[PDB]
Amino acid sequence: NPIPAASDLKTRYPEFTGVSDAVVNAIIAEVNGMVDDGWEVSDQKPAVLALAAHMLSREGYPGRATNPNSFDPTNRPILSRKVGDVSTTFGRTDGGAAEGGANSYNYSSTVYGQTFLRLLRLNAPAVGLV
Amino acid sequence: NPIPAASDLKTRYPEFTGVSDAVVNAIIAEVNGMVDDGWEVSDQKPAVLALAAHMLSREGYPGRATNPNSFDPTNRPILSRKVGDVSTTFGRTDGGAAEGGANSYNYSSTVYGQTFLRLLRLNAPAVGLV
Amino acid sequence: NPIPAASDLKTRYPEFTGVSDAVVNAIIAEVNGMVDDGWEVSDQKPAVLALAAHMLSREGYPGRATNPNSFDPTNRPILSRKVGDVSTTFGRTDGGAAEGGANSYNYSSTVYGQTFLRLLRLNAPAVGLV
Amino acid sequence: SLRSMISGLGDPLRDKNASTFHWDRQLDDRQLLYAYRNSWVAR
Amino acid sequence: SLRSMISGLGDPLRDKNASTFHWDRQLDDRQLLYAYRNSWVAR
Amino acid sequence: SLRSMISGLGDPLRDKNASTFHWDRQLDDRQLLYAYRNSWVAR
Amino acid sequence: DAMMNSDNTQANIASLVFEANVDVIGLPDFMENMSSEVYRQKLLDRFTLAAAGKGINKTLMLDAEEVFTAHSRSFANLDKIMEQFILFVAGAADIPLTRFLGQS
Amino acid sequence: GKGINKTLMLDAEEVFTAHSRSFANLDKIMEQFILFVAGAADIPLTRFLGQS
Amino acid sequence: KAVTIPALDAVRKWRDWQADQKDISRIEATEKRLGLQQKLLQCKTLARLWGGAAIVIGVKDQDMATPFEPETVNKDDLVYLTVMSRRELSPEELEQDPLDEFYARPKRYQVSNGRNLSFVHPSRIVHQVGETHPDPMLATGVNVGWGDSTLQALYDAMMNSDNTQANIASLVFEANVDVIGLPDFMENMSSEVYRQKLLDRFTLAAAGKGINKTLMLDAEEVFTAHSRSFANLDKIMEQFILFVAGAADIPLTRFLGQSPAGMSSTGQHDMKNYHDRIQSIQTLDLQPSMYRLDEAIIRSSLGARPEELFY
Amino acid sequence: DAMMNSDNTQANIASLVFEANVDVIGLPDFMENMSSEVYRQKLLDRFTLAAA
Amino acid sequence: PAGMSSTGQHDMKNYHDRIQSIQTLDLQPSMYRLDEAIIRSSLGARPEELFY
Repeated sequence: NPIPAASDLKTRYPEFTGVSDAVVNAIIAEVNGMVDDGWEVSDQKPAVLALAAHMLSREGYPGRATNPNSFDPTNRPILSRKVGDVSTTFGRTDGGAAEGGANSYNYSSTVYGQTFLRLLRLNAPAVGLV
Repeated sequence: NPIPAASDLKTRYPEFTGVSDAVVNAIIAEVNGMVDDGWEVSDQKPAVLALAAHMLSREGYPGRATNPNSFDPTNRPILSRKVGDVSTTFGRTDGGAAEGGANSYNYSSTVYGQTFLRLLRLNAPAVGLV
Repeated sequence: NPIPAASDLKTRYPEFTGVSDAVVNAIIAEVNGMVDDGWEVSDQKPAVLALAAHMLSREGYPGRATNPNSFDPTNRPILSRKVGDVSTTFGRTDGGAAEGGANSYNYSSTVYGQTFLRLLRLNAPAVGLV
Repeated sequence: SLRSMISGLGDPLRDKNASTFHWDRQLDDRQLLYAYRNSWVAR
Repeated sequence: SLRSMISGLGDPLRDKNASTFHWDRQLDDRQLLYAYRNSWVAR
Repeated sequence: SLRSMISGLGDPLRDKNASTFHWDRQLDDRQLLYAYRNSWVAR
Repeated sequence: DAMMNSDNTQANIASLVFEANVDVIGLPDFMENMSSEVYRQKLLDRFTLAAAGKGINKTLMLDAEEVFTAHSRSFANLDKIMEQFILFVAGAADIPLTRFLGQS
Repeated sequence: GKGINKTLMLDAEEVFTAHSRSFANLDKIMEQFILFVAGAADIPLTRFLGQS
Repeated sequence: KAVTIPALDAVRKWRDWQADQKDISRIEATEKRLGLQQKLLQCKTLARLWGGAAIVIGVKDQDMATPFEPETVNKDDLVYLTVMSRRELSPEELEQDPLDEFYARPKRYQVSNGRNLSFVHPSRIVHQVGETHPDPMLATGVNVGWGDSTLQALYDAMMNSDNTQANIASLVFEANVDVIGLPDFMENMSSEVYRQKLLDRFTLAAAGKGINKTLMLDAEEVFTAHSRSFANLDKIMEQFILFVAGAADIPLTRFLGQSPAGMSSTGQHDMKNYHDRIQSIQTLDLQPSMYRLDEAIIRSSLGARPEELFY
Repeated sequence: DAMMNSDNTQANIASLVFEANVDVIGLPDFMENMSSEVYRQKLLDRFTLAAA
Repeated sequence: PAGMSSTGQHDMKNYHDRIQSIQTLDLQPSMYRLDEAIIRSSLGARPEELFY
């Protein structure tokens, strides 16, 4: 990986335009170990740029929050709201919530990881002889 | 693939007429590795032009949003709305939602991928001898 | 297939009378690879003329919409409406919805494909010796 | 030696029956004493 | 000795058939009396 | 030949044991050379 | 007729020895890896180097989804069949099997 | 080329079963019928069917 | 083995003559000088492998392809015995006249290397074939005036046996292969630094497994073991070398040495069929073709040839 | 070819005798004990004296 | 011990038929410039009816 994919997700993924400190130094350094020179040339840029956006959107908004500071550390899904009289119902997430395990990492929750997950299958065939 | 299928989905798929920058340079470059010279001549143009529209409609509208900016990063399905008193109920999507897995890519959610999925089966028979 | 079945579905299937550009050049070219000279003479005309209407009705109305532009890219089925106070309940369709899979193409959703599906079984016996 | 174009019967990359075999020389100077003294097979 | 480049037939790190074997000398001064006196095999 | 009225033991329509058999003549002019030359059984 | 019964069953039973045990490997989404040229050679080049050396001294590593069953054929009583057909050739030639088929 | 030195690759849906027939006792049947021919011709099997 | 041995056992012991007027000693001295024992063995093997072979006689002061009898010359003049295969001869006529000696036989042999052309007459040549072709006029290929090879008929019987040897010895490497299924193995094998962290540890953990070490795995990891089957694959291996030995017409007490899988060699009639086959070569393939010899070499006992002299 | 068939199958069948019966032990959360040096030697020193 | 066709009169009579085909076909002709030179070295005189 001769070129770390930095600061292009603001142009590629247009919603993220909050901060450039809690993205490049904070998440791009965590993610880019998953990519390798063994992949295709057309995939070393978008897959890192998508898996890093998964870690952004797993938290609130790039530095964990947008301008309102309403973030829950458990990403508890919302079932139903109502604004005539204020009423919400939430989801249940303790070891795993809905077809999601408890011992792995779930890449299939947001779009940003599902676009990684179909690039991870094509470029990393799963076998070994050791 | 001597000719990348660019800018024809605005004519072929008439709803997409928002932007031409977040489509051709952003998604057509991601998709066209799935097609090959090994397919038929009548399929190398529409299958790329349909799978790219799947990635468009997996997000909001071509550059992730239409003119109202109401996009959710988890495509959470809507069960029931009501506008006499404002009330909605949503769906539950954590590892997989309704007959959709957690380790693959789901091509059977929108029409744009289901038209790809019956072209992918006819042109790519699944066998190997290695 | 010496004669492509064009512009007869407006006479044969009387509801489709919207456009002749998003039908013949757009869908008839996609469909007619399924028919062959190996079928009967009484089936090469209606089966193409029915499977193409399935792809029309899988979208809204021939060019994806009628005169009101209310089309959803996921054909989400409607369970119950109410017009005393406006209230709807929808269906759930994520990998598959109701006895419909997630890795195939569903021909058994509309009448236009079910009339194809009983013509596809009679004329294409499923066996091979390779 | 045999070699088939399909099914790889004599290919020295795929089949390993005798297609991937050779001999390396072997040498011993001290364990000649150990084997003669401590093994009834060698003595 | 044999050694194959695939399947590791004579590799002294992976295969342990005879590729990982030697002999160490063995000595005994007192248990010669114990074995002769208490075992019908040795006597 | 046998033939039973129940269970069809000699019926040339139902049973095919020997009830449905005959012989057709067979001829050969060139493959006499091929069989003698290429088969150790025939030579 | 006696000759062609024996020579057909020689070429059939010697064909089964090539398929003495064939094994399959089922990948979950294999319809989609085999959909272009650059993707499928990424797969089949790695399965060459991973299924070349399997056996006693190497162990396969697979995902928990991938299956790897093994189908072993049966060679029961297919050697008393081979010798009852050369009886009927030697009887047809009217030569005993101590002269036909050498001293068998 | 499937067999000992090549391995099939299939999808996880595709089945590949194998149906092996049975050749049990079908060789003592073949020799009890040439008894009844040699008995019908009134020739022993040391002259009929050569020295069997 | 199918080429050499049924032709090697026909000239092991050979040709004790009859008359002794101190003449059985120097009628063998002309054989031992020319090397006629070895040159008949080396001729018959080339006729056995290829379509045919031939040894050519040279009597001193004999010109060309005449109507050539080396029977009238009453001297002590015999020098040449050179033996050549069908590679180095040429059968370039047939002469289908149904009255001539050596009918359907080539009448002229273009044979030399380098200097000259040297038409040679067939009565100067011992003619040896492998297997006699049934219709020699309709015959084709390289061997036109020659016979057919003996790898022709036993080619199918040979390749059945040699294929099943290389297949059954391939299954012994895959005697028991075992797999290990990790739960998320798609993601460890996604870079270079991550996957060598995995495969370096599985080397040191799957090297020493066996009787004296026990594997430690997670409760998710599977480790099944697939054992192949070697049932009845040894009675198959011995029924194919029957059909090769029957094709070569050699019993398995000579082919494959003295094999333990011979259970019809009763102690009086072991190989009496094999010596009945060799005496049908000594009196049907080596006795007639040496007719221009064997009256010329008894002629070389100082010119005088008796009548009641035979072997 | 006849020599190398015999000498390969001698070195293969004598390799299976070492793996005459291998046994495994599956711990429930084994991913986490083997995550440092001080923790994993607490485990493997006790399984030595318990599986000897 | 896995020899079950060595009947007690014809054990190795084929193996001595192979060696006598070396002694009279590979060692007998090639020693022709010998074996008349070494019987020549009996003080120069060589008989005619001398053989082995």
